[PDB]
Amino acid sequence: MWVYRLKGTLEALDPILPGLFDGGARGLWEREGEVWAFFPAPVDLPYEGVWEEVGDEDWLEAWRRDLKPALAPPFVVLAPWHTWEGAEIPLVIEPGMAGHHETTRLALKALARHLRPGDKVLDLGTGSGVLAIAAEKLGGKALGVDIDPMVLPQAEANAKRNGVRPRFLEGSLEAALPFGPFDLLVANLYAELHAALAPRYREALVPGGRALLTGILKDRAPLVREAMAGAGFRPLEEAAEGEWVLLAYGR
Ligand SMILES: Nc1ncnc2c1ncn2[C@@H]1O[C@H](CSCC[C@H](N)C(=O)O)[C@@H](O)[C@H]1O
Repeated sequence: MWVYRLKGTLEALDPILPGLFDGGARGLWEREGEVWAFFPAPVDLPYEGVWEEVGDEDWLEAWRRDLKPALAPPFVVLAPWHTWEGAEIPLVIEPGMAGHHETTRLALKALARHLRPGDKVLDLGTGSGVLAIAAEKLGGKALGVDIDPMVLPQAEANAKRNGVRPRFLEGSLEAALPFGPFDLLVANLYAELHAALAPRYREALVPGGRALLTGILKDRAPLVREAMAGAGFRPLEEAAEGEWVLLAYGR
């Protein structure tokens, strides 16, 4: 698809608009002093505007513009360019490819409840590092691990913008134990993997430590309940949003 970028406002260009539709324009977007006309392909136009084919970049970039703050009491997730006039705790997460998922939200909310200032936290499957950052904002000391190294520079970049500095490390539970035990572990994964890690979870946490598990589809919540009960944990709390569930356990 091609874009015909013109300078001016819609109100301003309103005259020559009719001619763009004739020329077969199927879309028009006023974007910061410029009017963008969309065509399947370039045509001949006396408007002396510039042509350019639309790419993924442009989409994401456009997606980036429609992005709105996300509430997750006591936090608000924001784009480095967002402005918030509230009393909620700000989290700035560059929309990069590595915080609007229902599970992240349940995680944040649960973290605020189970995290105490001075707690050592393990963000298992840190991704953007958002939860990691959140824990520091609550006064905790955190470690973020992920088997995917691709995400680690972004996470650290994110921490930076949030004026906080968690420890980030490529790996999984095992990569983490040397920095434990921890007071709390927060894991946004999936029901079956939790079920398999249940036993290693209790070894990562000091007695009384907390385990916050999310990324759980409602229809698979039973697997975690059983895995955790058997791993010796005790249920503490349950939260859901859509088809997603978060389960809180105490060791
Ligand atoms: N076994 C494993 N150990 C560590 N990270 C894992 C893992 N399996 C998947 N992941 C990582 O899990 C992350 C899940 S999504 C990241 C979500 C973020 N912590 C939040 O709360 O929203 C991904 O970044 C993925 O790379």
